[PDB]
Amino acid sequence: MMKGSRRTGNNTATTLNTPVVIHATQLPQHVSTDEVLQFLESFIDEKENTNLSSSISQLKRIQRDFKGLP
Amino acid sequence: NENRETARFIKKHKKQVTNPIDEKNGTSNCIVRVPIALYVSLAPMYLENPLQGVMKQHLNPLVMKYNNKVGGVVLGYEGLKILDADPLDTSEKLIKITPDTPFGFTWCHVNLYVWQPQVGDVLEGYIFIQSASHIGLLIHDAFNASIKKNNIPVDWTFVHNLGHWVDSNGEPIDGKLRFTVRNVHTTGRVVSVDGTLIS
Amino acid sequence: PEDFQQHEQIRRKTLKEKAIPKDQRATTPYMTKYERARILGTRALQISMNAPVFVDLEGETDPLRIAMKELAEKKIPLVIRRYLPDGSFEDWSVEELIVD
Amino acid sequence: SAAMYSRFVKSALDDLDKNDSTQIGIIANQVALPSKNPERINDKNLNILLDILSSNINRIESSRGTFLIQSIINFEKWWELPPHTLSKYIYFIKILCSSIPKWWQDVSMILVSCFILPIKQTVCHHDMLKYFLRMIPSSMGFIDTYLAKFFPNKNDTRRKLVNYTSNLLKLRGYCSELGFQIWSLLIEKIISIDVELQNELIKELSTKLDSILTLVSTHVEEQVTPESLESGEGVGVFNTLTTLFKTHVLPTYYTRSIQYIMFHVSQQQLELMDSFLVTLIDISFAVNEAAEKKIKSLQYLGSYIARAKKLSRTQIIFVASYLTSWLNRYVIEREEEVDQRGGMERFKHFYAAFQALCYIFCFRHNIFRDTDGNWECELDKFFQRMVISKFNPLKFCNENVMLMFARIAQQESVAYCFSIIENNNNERTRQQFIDLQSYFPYDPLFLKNYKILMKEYYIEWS
Amino acid sequence: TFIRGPICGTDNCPSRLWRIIDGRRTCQYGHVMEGDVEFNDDED
Amino acid sequence: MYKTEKVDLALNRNRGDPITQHFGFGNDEWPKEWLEKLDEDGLPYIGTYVEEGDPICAYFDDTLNKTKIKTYHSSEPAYIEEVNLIGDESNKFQELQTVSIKYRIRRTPQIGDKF
Amino acid sequence: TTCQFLTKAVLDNEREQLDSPSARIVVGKLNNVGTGSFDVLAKVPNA
Amino acid sequence: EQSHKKTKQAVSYDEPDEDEIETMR
Amino acid sequence: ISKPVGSEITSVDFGILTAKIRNLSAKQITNPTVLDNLGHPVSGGLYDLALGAFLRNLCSTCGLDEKFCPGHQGHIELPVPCYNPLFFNQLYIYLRASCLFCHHFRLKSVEVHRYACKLRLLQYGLIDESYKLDEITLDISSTLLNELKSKRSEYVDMAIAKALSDGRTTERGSFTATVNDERKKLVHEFHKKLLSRGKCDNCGMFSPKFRKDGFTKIFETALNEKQITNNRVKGFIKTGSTYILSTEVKNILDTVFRKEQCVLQYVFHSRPNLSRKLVKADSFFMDVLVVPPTRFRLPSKLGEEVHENSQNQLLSKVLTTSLLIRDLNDDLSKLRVIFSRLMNAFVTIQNDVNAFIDSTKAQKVPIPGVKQALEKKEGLFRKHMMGKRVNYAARSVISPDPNIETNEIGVPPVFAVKLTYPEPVTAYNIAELRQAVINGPDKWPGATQIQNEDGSLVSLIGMSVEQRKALANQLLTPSSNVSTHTLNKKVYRHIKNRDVVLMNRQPTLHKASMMGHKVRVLPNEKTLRLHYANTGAYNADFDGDEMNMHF
Amino acid sequence: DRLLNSSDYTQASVCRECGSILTTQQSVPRIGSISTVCCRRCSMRFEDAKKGEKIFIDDSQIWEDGQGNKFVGGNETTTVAIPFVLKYLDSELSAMGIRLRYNVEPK
Repeated sequence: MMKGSRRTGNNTATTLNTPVVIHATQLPQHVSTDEVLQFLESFIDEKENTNLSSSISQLKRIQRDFKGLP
Repeated sequence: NENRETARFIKKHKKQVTNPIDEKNGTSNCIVRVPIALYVSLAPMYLENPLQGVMKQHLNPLVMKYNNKVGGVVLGYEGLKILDADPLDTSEKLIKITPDTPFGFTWCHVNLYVWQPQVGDVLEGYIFIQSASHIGLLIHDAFNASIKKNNIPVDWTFVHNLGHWVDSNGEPIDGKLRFTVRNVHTTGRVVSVDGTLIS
Repeated sequence: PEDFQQHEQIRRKTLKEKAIPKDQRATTPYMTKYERARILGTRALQISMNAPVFVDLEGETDPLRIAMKELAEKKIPLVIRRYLPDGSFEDWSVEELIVD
Repeated sequence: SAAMYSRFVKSALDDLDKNDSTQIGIIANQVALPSKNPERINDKNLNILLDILSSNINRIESSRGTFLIQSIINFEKWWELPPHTLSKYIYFIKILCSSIPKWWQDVSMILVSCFILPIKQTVCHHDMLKYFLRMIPSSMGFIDTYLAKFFPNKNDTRRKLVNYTSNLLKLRGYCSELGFQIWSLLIEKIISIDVELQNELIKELSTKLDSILTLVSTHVEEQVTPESLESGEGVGVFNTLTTLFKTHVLPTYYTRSIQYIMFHVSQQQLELMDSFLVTLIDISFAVNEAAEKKIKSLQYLGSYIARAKKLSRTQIIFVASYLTSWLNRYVIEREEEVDQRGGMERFKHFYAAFQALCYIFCFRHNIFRDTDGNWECELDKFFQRMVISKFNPLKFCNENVMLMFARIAQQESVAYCFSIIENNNNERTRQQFIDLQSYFPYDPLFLKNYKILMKEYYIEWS
Repeated sequence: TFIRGPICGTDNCPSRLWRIIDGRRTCQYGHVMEGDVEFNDDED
Repeated sequence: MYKTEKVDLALNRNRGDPITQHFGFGNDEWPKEWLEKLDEDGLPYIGTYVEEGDPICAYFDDTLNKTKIKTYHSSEPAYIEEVNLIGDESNKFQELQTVSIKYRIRRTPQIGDKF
Repeated sequence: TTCQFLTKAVLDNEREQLDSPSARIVVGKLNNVGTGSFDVLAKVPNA
Repeated sequence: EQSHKKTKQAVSYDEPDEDEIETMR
Repeated sequence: ISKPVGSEITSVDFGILTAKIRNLSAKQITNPTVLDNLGHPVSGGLYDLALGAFLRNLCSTCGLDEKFCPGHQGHIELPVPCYNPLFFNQLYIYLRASCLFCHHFRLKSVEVHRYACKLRLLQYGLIDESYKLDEITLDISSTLLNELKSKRSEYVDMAIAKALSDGRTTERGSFTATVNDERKKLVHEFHKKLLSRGKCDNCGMFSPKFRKDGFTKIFETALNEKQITNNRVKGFIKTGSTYILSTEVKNILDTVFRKEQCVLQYVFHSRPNLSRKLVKADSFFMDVLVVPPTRFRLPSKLGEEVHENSQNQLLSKVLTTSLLIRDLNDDLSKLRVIFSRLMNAFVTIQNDVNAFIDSTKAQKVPIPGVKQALEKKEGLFRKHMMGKRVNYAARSVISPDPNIETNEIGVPPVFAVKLTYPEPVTAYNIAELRQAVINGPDKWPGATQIQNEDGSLVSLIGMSVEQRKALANQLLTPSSNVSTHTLNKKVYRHIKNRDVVLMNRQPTLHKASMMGHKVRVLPNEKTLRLHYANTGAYNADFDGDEMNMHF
Repeated sequence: DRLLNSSDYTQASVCRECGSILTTQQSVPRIGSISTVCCRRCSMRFEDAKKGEKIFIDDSQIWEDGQGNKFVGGNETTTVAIPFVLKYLDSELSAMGIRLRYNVEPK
């Protein structure tokens, strides 16, 4: 049978793709409103000094999120 | 013998921080920053550029997705700092090569701005569509909730013209709408949100 | 929560109590045939995975002999951790070691 | 019939309350027949069974109620239905995948897979797939994987490919936000066809490319255009081919007939003819490269100029102005380092550049002719030094193009190097250094069909 | 010498079988999918 | 190096199991090009170069209805010097079920052969 | 006498430490006699 | 004797065939 | 090695499985007969499809095919516990030190506390303070025993917190060879004293002796008239060698292990016990076997016929008895004759599972139980773990040659077209890998198959000169997945003149009998070919010797 | 390279909580979702949904077998590199009622 064997071509859930273990080190602190603006406005310019540019406009779909024309 | 084993069942499903109903708009606040610690690889092609080499392999495939270890939807990060394996701060940090491979593993702290819905929240999203089956929403331009019929107040009907909604106002209603949150889903690659329109 | 953090801070206090500091290192200044056969091993397994190279490689396709060309000219970014048997260690570099 | 078949399905609709699921696999089997299987459901009951579920919705989301949704997904040939049924079945999927945003995992597998079918057949699929991408912006990530799976195999028919490559560029035309994973998906899989003919030079993989690469050149002309290149998405097209050029198509040894696309794009405006060539210098003169790319880029540059009909007649000059500037920035340092203990293979970067500079003059020399007949920075003193320099670059370049040089410089009076090429009697890592110097990337296309387009942008051997 | 069975996967070929050295079997287009060890075992 | 090899089919029966598998071909398929190496009744032409993989007899059974063959199994290719047809002792109408075949493996002095 | 040495190790409830090479190979860990008696750590130059 | 031992190195003895095994059994 | 492993194993903790196999495995087994008609395995018997896929089915638990399921376990519900034939040496001794009337040990509760409180010290890295506990020894009142052990236990609480505040121990304790020496000496003397005694000495209330056989029956001896007089004047103020049902030993032992938890807390634990997992009676009895996965239990063959499996024949008799110890229960439920077979059933059901594990403890040559495949040079642990067979290796007859280097080995072209090696493609070795893949697996500097980025392989055997050249020009084409931007294409080249190979004469006494050479491929030859001067280190003579060339 | 990397060289899945091997299982998903590895003796089944006021499952622990039972918990497995014969050794010792609690430490 094939569909149990083409899982090995579809999944690709490697250790290069995911970290081994993520642990929260502290309890989550609810942020305010304006710093979510003040984060995301500075988050977009990260890799913008390749791929990741289908996701850059996904990151630039985060751009419009609070000040555009929804 | 039914006390000492329940210390790890409830305490794990006791989800740690709730969502406060703040901002005096009625809405509950779900965007939240949590510091964490990862454990990632670092490929030898990035062994000169360890900043990009962790952002591109383990963080960039994690943004705008659900994560089962923090409970939220990862919106972003700032503060990716590799812990040095030399307990000397400095710029020439060192990590440990594995024995069987040329890949090195290391610890990293980061601050993930997760988006954290639970039941009992108060959320608002733009109405995407509406039928006599549900009302589809756009929570913050990207998330979809869908209040189905058996949780709608059953006063409110639906006129067909693909049609428009009939409330007690009798209005084809616009985007912005308040509801209350039922079981948030985790199942598909798409994060389904589910809610109720009872008040 | 912090039962990871209480589990973490103990380790980094443990890992700091075993690094013998650099002014107090007390092992050989030599590359004792076992660093040398493994530093050349692992570095040759980095050039096969597109590590950045820092020498005028002269048509030398052989991935092992490229690392020897950087070993005799001291361009290797490695650090040897030599475990003394209680768990303590001395993080020698590759520059400060002296080859045979 | 319609007064009876409409409450007929209400039995199996209420068979979830009875929790038996008895008449489910009678109804849901009956719709799951193919078109040839003659007892399948008709258009009249299809209007019946759909509209019961579009208003009674809460009672299908069951482990036994899951099956009939799959049969709606397995309902083939819905893109051919009558429009009172078509718009009723288009409307159903918009309320199936919106009450539950878990089925768009499942349904869109069919929508990408049907794109083998031609463009006037598939106007309605992208009508919906644009609408759900607009619905769920975090749904690019798994339709990312679907386009990689359902690109056709190389040995499929051309109608499965050139309709698909048009049913794929159609998607980018209303979503540039995907963008990069489109050109990466084609160009990587163009080379899967393209490189399999330079080993052969049967006609199967000939015309597979002349349908695709015709269509890509036409579909890119719709985007390399001053309505876009100055104000639209042509910047997003050119800068996603440029970072696709130097990543994919440059480290392919010996691939004919793909670098014509970047030739066909970077030829429409003087902005693009002076952005690409100031980019290709940046590869070919930095220390940040492995030397085998710096050989190939200059080798790519040398047969670019003399094999391009549409450039300006001062864009020719600045390339050769810099390319003579580097060879005389070269004079101070490595022209007395020759006679030390080493080899002539130290200067691989030099001779391949001077080869590529000689190929400028071989088929573009009269542009360098000024009013009088003098040359740019006295090329009977620049070349006439490097003819008799301490490298003998007449010997270490290609034998063919150096033969063309003296058999032109005889009849042009710039050099007299036929004596020195004759002066190589007794003295005359090498085999893979021949093979770069004979790789002219802009040879004429042997394929009979696309040069009809390139009969206007290209200089021949004449 | 060919012995017939089901078709192959990979969305390439329906090819049939032939044997390889002593522990497995291939096809003529090379595709081998898992579940083939002959139930390799002992004697006595 | 001469080398012989019994072939018998009366080893998977009782005293009175009715005769099931016969030498020679049958029907109901094509015997796939075996007449390069085999003769008409499930025997090889004596003097034929075989290797491993080649069929050496075509026994046709009657429960399975199939023209089955068996393989010369060694690493060195050979020839055939004799193929006997062994008689039977019990009666005068039971068919042949026992065939011995004399091979031959030539051995030149290769590198390593001890004198 | 393998399971002779197991019963007086099971009833010891013993943490095997995986450092003798006849035990370290059984879990497949890198042998610590020679080139496994130290660990190689890579120094990334930039931040 | 160095034929079957050359097919597999099994040049030991099953029994001890020695005086030192008396307190060993 | 393009797939790096993350987490590793540092330390293996032993332990005894509980009665909580029910939580992990809900695949309990009732049917003894497995291979039904039409060639199928039964659902519920020993070859269930919930114990992994079997003969091209789906696993009822994994849902995967034949070779992607790991396999699953299952439990066989015995009606009663039956004592484990490994641990019978350490329950028979704990039965002989026992009394059913005081439910303590026969030794005194100050003698028993004296040995246990030493064993608390000897699970820390201290032996000097262990022999200082015998410095406190001062018709004995209850005032000398509320107060003596109040001082001994005080001293150990002083000594550990002294040592733990020092670096002489950790929280996880210190355990070295000499401390292990000083620990087994007490326990072998602790099990010297408690085994032989006259009475329980909390009282006069004592129990009569016990008596075993070859790991099957337990016989409680009756009493002599010397001692009927004792228990009737102290406990209040048929024949010998009777059979005892096994579940009453479970009532003996578990009332001991909760009275004397504390002494047996330190006997069965050599590290300091942190999580205080208590010593119980499931450490010695077995309510359930586990059932190994079907993949680990497959038939063999003789001639053409695939014969009977060896594990299941041992595990049929245990399960056919499980019905017949249950079918016979209904007759005694219906109210003699039937006691003599139910009690015959309990004797054989212990001897059933005793046949299952250790074949030397049950009735030409019997079937090897699970210990029997583990204890010799032959068997498992010395043969398939210390002595693993390898991939990528060859052997031949060797031959002499002076005309090569002394540090070389001359290799035939038969071996030069077989042994591959993964060469990752990069910017410098692409030129000697094109000429590899252009040649392919018949021209000597060639390649047999190439690995793509995803992990899939592409063979090169069937192709021709064009398709290889089509694919030999696509090596440094990166692919458009996000996971595999790093993992470059490993070409499997043939071995060449620059690889290094190992050599191995088979009696390998000294370390110079397995050295490393460089490879020189020689055409027109058939044997491995070595220089003369490297016969000093093997003492192999060039007339019929075999050398295993590992790579 | 002669007792792991060419003998068997498997990457099995090991639960980090219980430290076993044979109690892991790659689950059966809803076919829209994606299968994953789960530990069995660390998880208790969905019938035991027993309830600061309530313990409603966040669905990131619910996973269902090849039969139809649903289990809660039993995650935090990872991929280590054992020799494959070690997996055989556990089942030969699990038949003796004896477990091997692998302390897979980097967490």
